[PDB]
Amino acid sequence: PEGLEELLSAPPPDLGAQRRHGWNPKDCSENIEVKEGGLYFERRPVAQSTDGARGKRGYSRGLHAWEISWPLEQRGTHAVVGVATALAPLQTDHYAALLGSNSESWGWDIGRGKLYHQSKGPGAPQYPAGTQGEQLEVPERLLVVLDMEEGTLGYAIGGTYLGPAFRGLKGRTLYPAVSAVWGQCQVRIRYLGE
Amino acid sequence: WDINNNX
Repeated sequence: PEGLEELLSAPPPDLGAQRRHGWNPKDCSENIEVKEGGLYFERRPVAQSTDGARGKRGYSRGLHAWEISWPLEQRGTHAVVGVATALAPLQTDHYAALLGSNSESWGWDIGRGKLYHQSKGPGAPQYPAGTQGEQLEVPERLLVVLDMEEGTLGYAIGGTYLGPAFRGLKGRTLYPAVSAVWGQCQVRIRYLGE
Repeated sequence: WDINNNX
């Protein structure tokens, strides 16, 4: 949080920078429409399909943080927030935790609290660890913190860092990513630096 | 109108 506090204390990137760091119309599922030049996306109502988007920008160095706004009524069965390399698939023909189900993506299921990386599903670790059966709830907004100096991926909720969910990310070029299953869900991304 | 708001 010292480097994070310095990042969040700084004036926030403007509309231009938020758009350049927002969702990519040319790197999202065929079932997703990117709106307002990257500030948000809308997933169209397609059955038995999990669909994702990637940010326009890949980070391999420094500290990067972005706010995801995802309404609770628009999450459905599998709402995953995380990162991916440029080769991670952005679509699958069933309802799943797509982001984190392969070697190229890392995600937190914000509905179940499970972490996914090269994961099928059963036995996925809980995040924060030790909270299984506590029926925790991730609010509408959440902060995603990627530290490429340390090679970690973490999350912050209400200005509180939960600690690193994933480690060993150095040498990779990682993009903000999500995977959604909800018909007409709108996910906002608000990049905050560095 | 499935579980994930898709009919």
